[PDB]
Amino acid sequence: ADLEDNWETLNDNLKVIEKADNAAQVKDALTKMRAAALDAQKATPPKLEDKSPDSPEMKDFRHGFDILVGQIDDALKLANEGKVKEAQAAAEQLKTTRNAYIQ
Amino acid sequence: SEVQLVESGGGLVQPGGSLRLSCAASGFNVVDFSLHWVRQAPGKGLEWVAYISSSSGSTSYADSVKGRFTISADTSKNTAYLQMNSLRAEDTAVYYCARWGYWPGEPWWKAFDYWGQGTLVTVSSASTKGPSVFPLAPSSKSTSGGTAALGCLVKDYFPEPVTVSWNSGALTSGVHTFPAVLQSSGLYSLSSVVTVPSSSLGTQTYICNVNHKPSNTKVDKKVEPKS
Amino acid sequence: DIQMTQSPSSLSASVGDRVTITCRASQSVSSAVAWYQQKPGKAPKLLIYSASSLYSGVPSRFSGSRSGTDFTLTISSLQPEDFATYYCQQYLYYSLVTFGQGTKVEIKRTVAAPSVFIFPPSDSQLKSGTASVVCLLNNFYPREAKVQWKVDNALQSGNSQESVTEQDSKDSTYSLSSTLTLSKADYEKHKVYACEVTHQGLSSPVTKSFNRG
Ligand code: NA
Repeated sequence: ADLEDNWETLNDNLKVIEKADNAAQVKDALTKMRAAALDAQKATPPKLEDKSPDSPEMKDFRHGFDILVGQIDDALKLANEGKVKEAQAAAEQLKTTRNAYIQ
Repeated sequence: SEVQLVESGGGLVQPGGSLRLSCAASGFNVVDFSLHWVRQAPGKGLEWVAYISSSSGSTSYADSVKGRFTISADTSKNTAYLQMNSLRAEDTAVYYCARWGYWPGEPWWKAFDYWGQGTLVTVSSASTKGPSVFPLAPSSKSTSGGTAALGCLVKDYFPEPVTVSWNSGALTSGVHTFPAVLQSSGLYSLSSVVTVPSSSLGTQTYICNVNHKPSNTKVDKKVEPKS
Repeated sequence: DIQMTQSPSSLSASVGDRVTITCRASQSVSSAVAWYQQKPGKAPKLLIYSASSLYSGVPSRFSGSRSGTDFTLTISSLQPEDFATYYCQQYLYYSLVTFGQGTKVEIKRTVAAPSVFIFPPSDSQLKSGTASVVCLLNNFYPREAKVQWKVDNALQSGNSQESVTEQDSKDSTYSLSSTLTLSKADYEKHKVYACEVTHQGLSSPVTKSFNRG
């Protein structure tokens, strides 16, 4: 797999959400984000390749996408209600979660 | 020690009418799982209908039912409900309820691991009618110690379904209960048959048990050879 | 609206054959794809989740795989109890669920002739003004058969209907009923009621008949 391409999808679609006009554009971007996040959780960062999948480091790496996907879901609930501004403000959580996980 | 879901409330509803389905959980708490409705029109595929999170209150619906269906849950009785309004002929389907665990964790990944048995909703202008049950009686020319066929003909009922057992469920081997056929009158009929040793026709009875819940009809019919 | 394109819509295979069912997602759904087996009249049963995880209790002859957006269900050694309609499903999010169109799997086997039985109408039905005459074809293969009603040797047309059981989960045979419906008045107009059965396993057509009264 390739964890870097999944972050491309995540970052690119987060910018689509910020500059979106309607709830459909937001829902479509979040949908692509959720798939990318699920695949990203499977891979291993190039800094933890000599550790174990059961080690605390990999457990914490996967934990970050548990949180990230929960926040995608937070925004999807709102987009599904047609609440554009609310869904955009909920996706701002993803900025923080992204910023906190660049290890 | 087993998870199960039981749908109920299905039956006949006039076009434009309303009907409420229930999905009763046992073995698990509806607060711990999301609950979904999936329907299957006769001969067609599976169509996702709606879901509810009992814990949060969040819902969603298929575009095909949005604005007509409302899903809800009562946590105290561990049951979800599908309130269906403005019903139309194309809503006729078996409605299944199924659980799906919450994110994060393995439970989310297991998707619809448990489904109910499904309940049939029939949208039609017709009325409920219970069946008439007639014997299919084995020929007197049955071989001397061979195999005899006998059965019951279940005629002129609506809506589907009827269930048929034999000897209160003690006889299951060699039973064939056929799919119902729609008559030109708009009523259904089906046959249920069984093959048995001819040497048992005179030492043992054969009774079909016919149940048509939409009319509260239960009929036991003894089937004995001709004379 | 994420689409799952399932192929083929139906297939027939012998016991022991390897069967491959494919499902194409229109965009990425990660590995959030499940496969279900549905017996006629029953709820779907989960076979595979997360594209390739065998669900607990499912025989290991079922397996699944992911390649990008291409998903494949394989039955490595087809068994007679595997007749069903199989569905793929993507479950990327609660509100986004879609299913494939389904794949009906039939079992191929050797020819088996039906055992034929005819049933006259009952006196209780006749009192109501209807005469149902039933012809039964029991435990045969393949499904294709010709069932013709003769009333005093006059070939009947338009007044009979057929129903067929699903393949037996052990011997893969079918059973069939043909029901001739007449009014009581028409039934009393004639004497000999016969059903003639033509099938690949019968060396010559089998007739079963009775005389009214
Ligand atoms: Na007639």
